[PDB]
Amino acid sequence: EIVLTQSPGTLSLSPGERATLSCRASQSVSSYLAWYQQKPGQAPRLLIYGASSRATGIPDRFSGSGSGTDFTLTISRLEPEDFAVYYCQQYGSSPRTFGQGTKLEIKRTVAAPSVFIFPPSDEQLKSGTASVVCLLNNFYPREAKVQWKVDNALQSGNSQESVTEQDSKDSTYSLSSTLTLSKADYEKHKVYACEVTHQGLSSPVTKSFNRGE
Amino acid sequence: QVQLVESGGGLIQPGGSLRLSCAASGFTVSSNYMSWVRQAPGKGLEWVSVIYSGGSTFYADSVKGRFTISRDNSKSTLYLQMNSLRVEDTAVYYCARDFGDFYFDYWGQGTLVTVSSASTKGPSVFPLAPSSKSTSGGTAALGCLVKDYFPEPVTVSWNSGALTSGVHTFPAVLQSSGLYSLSSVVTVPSSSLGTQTYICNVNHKPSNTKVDKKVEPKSC
Amino acid sequence: NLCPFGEVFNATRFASVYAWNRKRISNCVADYSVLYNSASFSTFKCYGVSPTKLNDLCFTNVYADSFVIRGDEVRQIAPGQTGKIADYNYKLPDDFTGCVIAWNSNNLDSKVGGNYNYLYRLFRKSNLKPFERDISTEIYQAGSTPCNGVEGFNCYFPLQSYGFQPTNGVGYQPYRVVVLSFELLHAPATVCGPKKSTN
Ligand SMILES: *[C@@H]1O[C@H](CO)[C@@H](O)[C@H](O)[C@H]1NC(C)=O
Repeated sequence: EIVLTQSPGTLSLSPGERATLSCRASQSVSSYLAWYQQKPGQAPRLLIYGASSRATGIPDRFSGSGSGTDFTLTISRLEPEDFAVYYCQQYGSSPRTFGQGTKLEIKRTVAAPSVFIFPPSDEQLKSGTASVVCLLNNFYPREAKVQWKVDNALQSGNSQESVTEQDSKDSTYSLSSTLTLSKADYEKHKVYACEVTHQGLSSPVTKSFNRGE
Repeated sequence: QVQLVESGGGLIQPGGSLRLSCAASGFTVSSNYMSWVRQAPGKGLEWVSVIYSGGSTFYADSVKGRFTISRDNSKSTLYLQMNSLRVEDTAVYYCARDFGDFYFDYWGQGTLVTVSSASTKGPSVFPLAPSSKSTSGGTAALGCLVKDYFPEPVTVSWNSGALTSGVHTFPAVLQSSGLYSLSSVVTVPSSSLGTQTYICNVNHKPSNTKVDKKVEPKSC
Repeated sequence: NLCPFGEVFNATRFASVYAWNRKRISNCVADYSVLYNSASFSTFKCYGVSPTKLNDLCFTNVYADSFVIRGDEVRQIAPGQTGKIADYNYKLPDDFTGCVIAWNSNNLDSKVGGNYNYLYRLFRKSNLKPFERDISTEIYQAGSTPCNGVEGFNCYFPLQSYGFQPTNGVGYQPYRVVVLSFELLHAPATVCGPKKSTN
């Protein structure tokens, strides 16, 4: 059973730079290595077979090299289309196996998020549940910390986060943090606050509301 | 011009059966190697099964005895019959042209298979109203909370497709209850709050739920 | 005289598996000693017969088939197997009566640039019958448009080369294979073992 390990897990570069992606095999597979490209929501696409031969229609900036246990995929001048996930696959020994993928991300300048907080709607409150939403809009890099403070008590274990894919036009990310609680518990508290830490902020940003205002 | 279109994915209980189909054109199905490859949500690629040009059949160890690959050349279609389905089988399933059992040079679009004990459920749609305070000459945020649905997917549009700039529809996350929930937001000028109308259109085909929620600044 | 097993096992060059060789053995004394005592074979599997006991049986004819595959594929040279070799190159019947012998030949059949003389059939619309040999090199029409003898889209060369290299892992290295099959026709037996002798 051949295990493929890709490095690095994530790679962040500007358009125009050179990208170098590594695949390492637990055993020799000698030349029986392929590279695929996958954009979000789309199917994988064959880039390279036989470790070095390009598939039909693949631009010249994609090249593959290596053998045995070490393989490399190089993109010479990164175009925007090229920012995607890349998978190595071996076919030297059954069963064929893939690597876990390398994600190629667009690098840009730091952008601080804009922060918004949303109290639960009254319609939702009438069904017995309260969801408080915090929105971090159009920031970079992707690392951010969102902290819920209810009546100045740090809340833990009852919130979930979701992060968009990198935006096509400004290359930023957006994030939603949702705090869920019962109607009774929601009416047990007064001040609801979202506290955001991000590299683009010299100090954490807090958005707050008082219940019933 | 090779084309592959998969169909048949949907919600199924553990132990149930499904048949996925792949409609192919641009080559002779009976003459080629063909494979099924699957991708669990947020995970990598796993080869599932292969049919040789001469008809021989091979399977990954995790599906041996439960899955069966087959083809019909007059219909130009490849089939995957899945029986005794397990939760681990949840994935997007891809149909693929296979060059000599080596690599996959043509892929379909994929079909989502969800294996779960959870029942189909339509979402509740709640507004995320634009803030009282926002900023007189600045930008405001509003959106729709799409909560407690199953299975995937939902589609969200704003103003029947007219509003697309500044829209972020977040990926669905599975809650403790085993149901999905999701928010779609958009940033707009605060001036526009009193002159433009904002309506989120939510559709959930697995439950035949369709909702049009107007999002309005809330009474103070 | 003695049966010419040596010129099969010790041949300078072997055939490619798609064009496997077959030697018809007749009207000789076969002493299988040479084989089963020699600790030189990584594979010596016999079906419906034992090597110890061959030396006292008689047959109308014996067939010795020989070719080169990679070690990975030696398992496919057996009754009831499937795979590219079994399906499109060399097929044993389910009621096979005989022996399958193989040994690593990296020291003879690998080259530093890669040995592209040994080939195998990759594409075929249907599986071979037992002991069928297909040496066609016709362009494989994978689609509806005829290939007219030119490789291209949906038009594949049916054969592929192994490219044996001495650096390869042992699963990818060339293995020489000899398959002995024994046929009992309604006819006099011409291939037997030895025994005592007068004068
Ligand atoms: C091939 O030659 C070697 C050495 O000359 C010998 O030991 C071996 O028996 C020969 N093979 C056969 C089948 O006799």
